[PDB]
Amino acid sequence: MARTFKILSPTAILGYGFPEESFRKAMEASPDLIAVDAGSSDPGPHYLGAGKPFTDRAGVKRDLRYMIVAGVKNNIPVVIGTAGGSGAAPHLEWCRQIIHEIAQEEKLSFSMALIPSDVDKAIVHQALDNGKITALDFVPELTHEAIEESTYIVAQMGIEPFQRALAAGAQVVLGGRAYDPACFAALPIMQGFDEGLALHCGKILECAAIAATPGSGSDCAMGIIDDSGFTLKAFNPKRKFTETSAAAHTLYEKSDPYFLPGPGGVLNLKGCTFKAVNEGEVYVSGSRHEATPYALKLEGARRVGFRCLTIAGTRDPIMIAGIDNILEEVQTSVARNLSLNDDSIRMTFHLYGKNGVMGNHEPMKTAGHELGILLDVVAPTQDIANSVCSLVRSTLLHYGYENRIATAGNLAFPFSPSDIQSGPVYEFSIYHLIEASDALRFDFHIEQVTPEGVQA
Amino acid sequence: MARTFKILSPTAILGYGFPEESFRKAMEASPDLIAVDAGSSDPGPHYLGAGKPFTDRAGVKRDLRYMIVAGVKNNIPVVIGTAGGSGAAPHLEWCRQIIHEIAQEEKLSFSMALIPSDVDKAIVHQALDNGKITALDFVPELTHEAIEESTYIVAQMGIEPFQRALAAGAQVVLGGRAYDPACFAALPIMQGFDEGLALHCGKILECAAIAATPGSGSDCAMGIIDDSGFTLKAFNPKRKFTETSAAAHTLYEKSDPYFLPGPGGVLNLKGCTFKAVNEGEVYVSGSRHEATPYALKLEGARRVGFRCLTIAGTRDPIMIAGIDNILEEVQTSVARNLSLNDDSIRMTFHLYGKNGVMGNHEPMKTAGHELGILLDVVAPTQDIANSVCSLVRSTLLHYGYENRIATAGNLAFPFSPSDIQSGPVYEFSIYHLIEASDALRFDFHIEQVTPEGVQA
Amino acid sequence: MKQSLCSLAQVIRSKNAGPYELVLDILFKTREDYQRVKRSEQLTPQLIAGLYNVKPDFIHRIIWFDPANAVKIVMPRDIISGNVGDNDVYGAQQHAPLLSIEFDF
Amino acid sequence: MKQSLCSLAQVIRSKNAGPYELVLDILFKTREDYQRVKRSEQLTPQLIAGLYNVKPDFIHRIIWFDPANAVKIVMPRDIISGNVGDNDVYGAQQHAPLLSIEFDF
Ligand SMILES: Nc1ncnc2c1ncn2[C@@H]1O[C@H](COP(=O)(O)OP(=O)(O)NP(=O)(O)O)[C@@H](O)[C@H]1O
Ligand SMILES: Nc1ncnc2c1ncn2[C@@H]1O[C@H](COP(=O)(O)OP(=O)(O)NP(=O)(O)O)[C@@H](O)[C@H]1O
Ligand SMILES: C[C@](O)(CC(=O)O)C(=O)O
Ligand SMILES: C[C@](O)(CC(=O)O)C(=O)O
Ligand SMILES: O=C(O)CC[C@H](O)C(=O)O
Ligand SMILES: O=C(O)CC[C@H](O)C(=O)O
Ligand SMILES: [Cl-]
Ligand SMILES: [Mg+2]
Ligand SMILES: [Mg+2]
Ligand SMILES: [Mg+2]
Ligand SMILES: [Mg+2]
Ligand SMILES: [Mg+2]
Ligand SMILES: [Mg+2]
Repeated sequence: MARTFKILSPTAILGYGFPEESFRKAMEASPDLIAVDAGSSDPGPHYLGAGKPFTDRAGVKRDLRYMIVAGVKNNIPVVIGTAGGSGAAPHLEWCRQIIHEIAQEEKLSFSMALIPSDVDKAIVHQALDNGKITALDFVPELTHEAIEESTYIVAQMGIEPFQRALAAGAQVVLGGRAYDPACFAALPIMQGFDEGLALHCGKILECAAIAATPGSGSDCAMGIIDDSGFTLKAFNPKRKFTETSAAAHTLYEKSDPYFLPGPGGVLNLKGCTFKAVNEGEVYVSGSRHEATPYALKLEGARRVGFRCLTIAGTRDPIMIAGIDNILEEVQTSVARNLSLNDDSIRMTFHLYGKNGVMGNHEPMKTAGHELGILLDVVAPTQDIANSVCSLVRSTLLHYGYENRIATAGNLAFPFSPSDIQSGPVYEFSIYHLIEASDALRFDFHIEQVTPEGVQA
Repeated sequence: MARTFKILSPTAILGYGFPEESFRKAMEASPDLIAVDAGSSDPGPHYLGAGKPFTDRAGVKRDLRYMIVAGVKNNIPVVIGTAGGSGAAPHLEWCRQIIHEIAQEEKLSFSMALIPSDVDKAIVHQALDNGKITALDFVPELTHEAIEESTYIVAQMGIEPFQRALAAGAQVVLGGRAYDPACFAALPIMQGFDEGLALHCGKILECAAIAATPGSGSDCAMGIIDDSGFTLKAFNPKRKFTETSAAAHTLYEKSDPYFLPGPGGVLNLKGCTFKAVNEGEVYVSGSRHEATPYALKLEGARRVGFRCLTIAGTRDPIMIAGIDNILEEVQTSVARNLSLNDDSIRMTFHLYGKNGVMGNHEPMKTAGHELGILLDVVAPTQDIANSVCSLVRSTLLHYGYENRIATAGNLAFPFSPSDIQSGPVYEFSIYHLIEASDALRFDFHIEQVTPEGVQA
Repeated sequence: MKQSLCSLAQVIRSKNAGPYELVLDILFKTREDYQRVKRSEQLTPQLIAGLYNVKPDFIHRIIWFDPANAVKIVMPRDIISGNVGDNDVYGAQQHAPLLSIEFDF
Repeated sequence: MKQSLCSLAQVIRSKNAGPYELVLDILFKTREDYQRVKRSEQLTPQLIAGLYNVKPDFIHRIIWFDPANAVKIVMPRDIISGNVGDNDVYGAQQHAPLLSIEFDF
């Protein structure tokens, strides 16, 4: 019937790593829960759409080895949200296999719950027709065509599926796509700790030491929930929590810091306080949670084309000064030479050193002494992308721009080959709320992991 | 010989393209030969090493369609050197297949000679032991291990293999790796035009309108050889040949403009003059050739690892000012997290906007307002490269550098996914002369190309 | 003399808020500084829009978050994260125009 | 009287001469100007070496090609074309230090 609940978040995204000494010091604090976020939409739609991880298998395995060994040894649950980077079926399976390998190598046995977040297209089609879909801010209205042309569709689960898995005795809970705070908050809430404090603590812990200062995406943090607030601490003498660092992480990646919405309710933070306590720790209080009619956020992406790219520098001041017109003239030349006639062939330039990061919103209008010219072509087939990219590359290389004096070639390529096929390109196609229903219930199942695998 | 010999060079490298109108105008001048270079070592060792073209199949096919239709229609030979970009067996076959398709689509029948340039490793090993190999300037001495670990090995042929194929009636001559001037000079020399003038003409024409001004890698040029010199012209009113443009092309890509070595001799240009004639044309005279003991240049490459890369910009002035130290700290962090202890992992950064093009030779020591950060890792396996690249990317993304104020992330990625697996990396391993021998003779084979394929 | 935003702020940054929105966060060094800026009424949509080369109506919200002495500027992403043509998939390096801000107080 | 190279040169450029060598070509608009530069003896290995951050002995040759009113500077590539770590595989954008040259006539 303990009056505190201690949560260890080892790293901002499972796979990003952390210092072994930080993790060891955190375990000396005897957490009640080891929890981590394993995924995000911020790396863009490729990862969900193609079924691929944005994290590295060796890094995820390295990080999980510490976590699972520690949780099993000390009888501390380990809870993971958005398995495998994006939390669809292939991502969940990818992370599951890593865990089996750890159990074989470390000679461990433990129960593991798997909670898939995949949503069949038929459910989404039916919900659209029944008026149960709502676009988030600035998102286009959903159509049947967008649903059908998406690949994996996932819903961000809340606390309740994790709670059911934990109540069934799972020692490791491997969740598919999940609302990042829920990973952290599910267990303390079911043990009676305050929902507002637990979800706000989870929102500050979901990126581990990004909420500390100096920040790190690869260092540990702990939150300790008590009856009146929660305390945040790091485990690296070079890092600490401050009122600013903790409050900044309350704003992080949110549209409105007063109201953080998620499945089942909204965190209302107008009463929050941040107080520096002890040495390098912060006590947070006043967070409130308000229930709302239950809805889930769906994510999906669709393939839009295929990309080929090239990168090269220029050091010539005449070429740099005239670069915008040069690129237009090269494009015109290539279209004429290859008789291009498809507006779906899209050539994009990034001029690093002038406006590569901000594009038309860049305030500085002049380059310095060097540009990095990144070109990419997205086209309906890989062959077309490759062909247009190649001709842009060779045309730009030898283009006779006005007043040119460096007449043997215009580009410094760092690599052989100069052109790189990068493959299918995805765009987000679903970013919409769906009203909860029986059909959308998240089921878990528990498997008994052993050093020999899972039996039968 | 008598009066003149007109050579049309349509483009700097077969596949780079050219304006249809320029080609039409050039044909109205009634060339005696359509010749083109199809390859180069300048794009680096990947293309020979991996057996791949640096040019685009669709571009090559487009350019050859104009050339072969015109040559066959008007009974003008078409001669191509360094087929397929690098001129080894796979490159030659790739270009051969393109030509078969053109004959099928345009309903053409013609004889085509193929001249391979591949050299068996056994020949090179034997030559090394027999003292018949000479390194070119600054090239390391050749070893048996370097020979054995090379992939495709090719020799640059001279004029004589082309001449034997033409004498046998070939209407299209598709040469493997070749000395660039030779595919232009072979025919006029066999017709009695002076060897020195014809080879110098070929050297000036080998990149078509790169030798004109404003230059283009994608526009036509003609040389008209007479018994006292040669005249150079373009076929685009916006381009001209001038004394400077033609003389510049005599210097182009050579280490001594007075003496240009190739298979069978050296062009001596001590006595040459360049003189403007007509309107936008140049007359070149005085070139001469000195025979030398016959030797061939060999090229080869070897695989050195696998690459994974990422590109992202930064717009923050504190990050930019501190970037060199930040990158070192990120490397140290990744090596500790992944327990890296292979000196065969190589991490390279290019900081576009500071010193991406010139490296340690860049005179400017300060960046401007933006950097393009290109990272590449080369390692013994793709998996290792991918893992290191991924961890460097995520560590750099969230690295808490001193005085940071932009604390939600450090990098602007243009793409999803952020990491690009570029695959095998090659380096040059052979760049050496070999004494000619019977085993190194370049033999032609003629096939009859028809609208339904090759007919015997 | 004017007071630069950099002299008053500990954090000046951008990030996505999902794929469709860009948020700019400014956390002030002291509550007094935050209140001075808020009272001045100088951190306006017109100011931000001019700095970013957008129309003032493109700024969706400016949120004064008193518990953190922080202000959040919210605008739509004019390129959805990861769309063809994007410059900054994570929205992480769009803060630089704010570094030019100076207050007349 | 200081006179810039850029005011005299029609061409100032770099390129590979094979994978192991970098060549810099300077071609003058007039024979008069070429000869003035040549006879001045001011375009030395030491000048070029300083501009490129190399030792003077790294410059292999400076060749005065009278028929083209051109001078060619030859040096080894300190990174073989296409080797891991390269910056410019074709050797095409290494000319910029020459743009600072001023003669004294
Ligand atoms: N049920 C819901 N109702 C409303 N909005 C929701 C709901 N579920 C998710 N969202 C929205 O989606 C966001 C999900 O945030 P989070 O779970 O932190 O995502 P993430 O992509 O995994 N982030 P991170 O890994 O930190 O980069 C919330 O901030 C809301 O804007
Ligand atoms: N037999 C030979 N003896 C000496 N040097 C040779 C010989 N053959 C080739 N070379 C050298 O190799 C170079 C080949 O030049 P070239 O044929 O123009 O090559 P390339 O790589 O096809 N050029 P490009 O297509 O214009 O980029 C010559 O300049 C010489 O330096
Ligand atoms: C992908 C991620 O690293 C996740 C996070 O917010 O921690 C990012 O969005 O920057
Ligand atoms: C590959 C190429 O385009 C060939 C040429 O010299 O024309 C180059 O070396 O720049
Ligand atoms: O809308 C804006 O002002 C900028 C968002 C932009 O789309 C981005 O690529 O980050
Ligand atoms: O050797 C030099 O001075 C510079 C050559 C450099 O290696 C390159 O990458 O072009
Ligand atoms: Cl005031
Ligand atoms: Mg997440
Ligand atoms: Mg994020
Ligand atoms: Mg999150
Ligand atoms: Mg060539
Ligand atoms: Mg070349
Ligand atoms: Mg050549």
